[PDB]
Amino acid sequence: DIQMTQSPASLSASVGETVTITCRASGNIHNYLAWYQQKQGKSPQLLVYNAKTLADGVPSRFSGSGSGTQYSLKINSLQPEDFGSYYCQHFWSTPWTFGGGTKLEIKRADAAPTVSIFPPSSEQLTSGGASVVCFLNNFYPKDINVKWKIDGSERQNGVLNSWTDQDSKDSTYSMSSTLTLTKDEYERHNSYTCEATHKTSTSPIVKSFNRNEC
Amino acid sequence: EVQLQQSGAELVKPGASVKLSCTASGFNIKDTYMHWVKQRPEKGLEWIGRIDPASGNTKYDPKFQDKATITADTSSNTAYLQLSSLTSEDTAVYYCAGYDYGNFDYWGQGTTLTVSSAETTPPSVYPLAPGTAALKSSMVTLGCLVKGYFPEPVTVTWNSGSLSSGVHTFPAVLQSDLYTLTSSVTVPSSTWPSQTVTCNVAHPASSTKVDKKIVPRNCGGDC
Amino acid sequence: GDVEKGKKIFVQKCAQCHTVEKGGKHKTGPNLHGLFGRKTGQAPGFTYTDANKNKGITWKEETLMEYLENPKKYIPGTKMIFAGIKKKTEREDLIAYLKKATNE
Ligand SMILES: [Zn+2]
Repeated sequence: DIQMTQSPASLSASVGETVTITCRASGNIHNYLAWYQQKQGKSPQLLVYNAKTLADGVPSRFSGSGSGTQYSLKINSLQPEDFGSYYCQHFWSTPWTFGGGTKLEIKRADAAPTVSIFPPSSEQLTSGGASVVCFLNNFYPKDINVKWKIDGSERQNGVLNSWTDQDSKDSTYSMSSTLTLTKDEYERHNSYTCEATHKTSTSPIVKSFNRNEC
Repeated sequence: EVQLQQSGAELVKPGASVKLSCTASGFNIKDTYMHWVKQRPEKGLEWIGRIDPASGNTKYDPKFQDKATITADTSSNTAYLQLSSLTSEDTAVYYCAGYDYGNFDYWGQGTTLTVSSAETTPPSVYPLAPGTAALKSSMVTLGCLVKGYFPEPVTVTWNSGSLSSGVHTFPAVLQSDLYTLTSSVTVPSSTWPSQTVTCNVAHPASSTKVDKKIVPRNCGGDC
Repeated sequence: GDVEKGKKIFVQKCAQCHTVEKGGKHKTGPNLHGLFGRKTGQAPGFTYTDANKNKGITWKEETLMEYLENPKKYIPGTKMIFAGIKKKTEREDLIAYLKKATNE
């Protein structure tokens, strides 16, 4: 079995730039390498086959090259419609494996997330549940880590994280982290904290509230 | 006109099996290889295997050999994928595609499979109101937490859609057989709470329509 | 199959009438570069019989396996004079060689 190692997993670029995606096979695949493009929410589409032959309907700004175990997909002067994901796949032997993919995203200036914390609503508390919510909005780049602390102790159980795709208007990313506990446990603790660590600073952005303090 | 029409979305219980179909037109499935590819939400493509309908010969990625079975009824121009002993790990989109070594390469629209023990359940919509401290900045962030529903989808808007800028509606996440989703909206502190802000959430599957007005909560005032 | 064993077979039983490299010249039979994925009778520059020309098949592991076992049975009227390769493993190895050689 031959495995494809595709890099980079994520690629930040701008319209008008030229970019290169690479795929390394764990064994020689003798030019039997295809490239597929997948636009957000759509089915994959063949872009290049046999390492260098552009597929039907594919614009000449795309090109592929390589041989043996090393291959590349080059996009010249990126267009707005090119942003999305790309995957290589070899056809040399079973199984015909896909590389891990490359997500081509829009480059913009770094920005720290705007963090907002919310204690459980009285409505949810009446129902017997207690969800603490933290929004980490409009940050760039996309990598981010959140940590919940209850009375200074890290809490993993009951966390539900979700991330938006790159924002259509400002090219930033956002994340929602909800910590759910029972009303009973919620009342057994005082401070609830969510900490955001983003590349914009080594200092985490910490938001918190005291259940009993008002 | 080549076309690959896949079966509709499926909701099955864990431990059960399911069979997805891929009907071709504009070409005969005997002319190429019919493949099945899995893709989990926001993850990569996983080649399950393929079948050569002309020779019945099937190939698989070892990781799927005990999970999937690819077949083809050349007498109906349809290929199939059968998945057994379903677990939450099988929840994904499954694509069929017809192609071999050349320019002939066509993919279906994909089929979404959800494996869950859940029953249709309406969401609970909770308001996310800011405390006093978070209210005295240029902008203020409000939100709505949509919890415990099944199945997808749930839609969210703010002020019947008039509040479109500054909103972040997060992808629903399935946890312990119930979905949770949230949405935030950021508006100028001069507009709330003086003027109203309400999240409109709808869950078709349960005939649910909730209009949750965000009002100042204990420990967060000005209006 | 075994590409190495396949090369020896080709060298011995096919080379008299076929070349596999890019730009390879046509001999009694057509150059085979680009074979995989190509329909029957499509090597540019070669004049095939109508039988080979209209077989309407794409060359790949399964088709070549059947063809190489008994060419005239697979393509009646073919002007390729070859009785066939009976042993399955020999066809596999030869086919593996063809896959490599005709695409590099
Ligand atoms: Zn505590």
